Amino acid sequence: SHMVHHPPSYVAHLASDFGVRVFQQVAQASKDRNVVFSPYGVASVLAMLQLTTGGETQQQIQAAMGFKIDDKGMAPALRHLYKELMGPWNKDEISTTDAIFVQRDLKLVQGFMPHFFRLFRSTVKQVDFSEVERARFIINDWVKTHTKGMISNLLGKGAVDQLTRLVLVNALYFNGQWKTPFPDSSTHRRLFHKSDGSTVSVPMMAQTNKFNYTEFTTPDGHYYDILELPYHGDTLSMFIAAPYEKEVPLSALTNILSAQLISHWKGNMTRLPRLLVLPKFSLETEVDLRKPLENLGMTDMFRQFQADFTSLSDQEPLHVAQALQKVKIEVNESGTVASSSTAVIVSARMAPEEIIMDRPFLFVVRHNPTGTVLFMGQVMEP
Ligand SMILES: CC(C)(C)OC(=O)N1CC(Nc2nc3ncccc3c(=O)[nH]2)C1
Repeated sequence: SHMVHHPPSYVAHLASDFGVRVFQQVAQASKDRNVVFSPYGVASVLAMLQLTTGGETQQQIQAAMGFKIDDKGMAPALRHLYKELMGPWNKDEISTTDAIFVQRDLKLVQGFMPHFFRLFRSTVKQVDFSEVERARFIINDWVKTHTKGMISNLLGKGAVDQLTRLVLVNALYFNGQWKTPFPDSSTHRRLFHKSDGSTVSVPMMAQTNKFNYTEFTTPDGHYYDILELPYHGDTLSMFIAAPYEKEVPLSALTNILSAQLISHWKGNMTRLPRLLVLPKFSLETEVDLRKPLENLGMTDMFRQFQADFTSLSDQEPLHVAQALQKVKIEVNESGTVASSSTAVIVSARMAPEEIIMDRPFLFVVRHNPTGTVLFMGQVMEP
């Protein structure tokens, strides 16, 4: 069973593994980067890109993701995966939506509409991008809606222009209540010692409970606590990995990180009494994916005369200028609220990346019945 898999029956893991690998690229770019990410959000947009691209452009994408979205049986597996995530038995709220915004006078290949509907239950949204500010507002309002108001201005000044012809977006929203809330009385400020010899007062939470816990050591010998913090629906939890030593950089963990690794942790954990100290944080970040996707073999889609979008339209040539992801998380005593908006844009440009860096720990938000990794991030260590 570990060596042989039926791909549609394994799509959750495959999509999660691909999305994790994209996070590694983002993490490997900057040391100790405080960033929040959605593996599931990037997998959903790139899966859409498998329907829109053709030729080598599509080949390259299917290769990196390590599965084909149009394989026999994928459709019913995707319907089942959506239901499992969305259903009310989860208690904690999850919401995922996908959209393709396309220049209105653009003739699309006949076979595209049924595919997009079979796999994404979605319908291409025609917009006239030559009306730049209106179009920016149309896509922005849609993102603001499907993230429940959390991401209001994904697309700022210059993110789209008259030459924009295609935008693909996924909006992902998560709202969970801890199974056991952290008690208000044990919230306190704690000091964090920066590298420049200075200090900052950070609000800290704490709770003692029986937590699924495991120890973990890497090939080079470095130790980490892995604790699982559950949401009240019993289907979702936050896995937390924290290093034992201040001399071990988090890259020793993130460089070997995988979806199977997290599955192995969850599989090999035991319930133990532990005190948990976790920060009360809000993190908002936006990462470029162009380079990270280029590093994983997907270069054709960004290149003016090599790019092949013929499964969507052979009417006119198209290539990707921007691939990005804007993400927001808020963790308090009663729970977590997180959202992400993943976008691939033709034309215009992406403002330079703003990067914050500070010795971090790792968190993973994971839907357990399916193995779907929804959010993961590197945040400031207590
Ligand atoms: C596994 C992978 C990340 C490739 O895709 C999925 O998990 N699927 C969920 C499907 N997306 C989807 N499914 C939907 N189902 C009903 C209503 C709306 C939607 C929608 O907007 N998107 C694709």
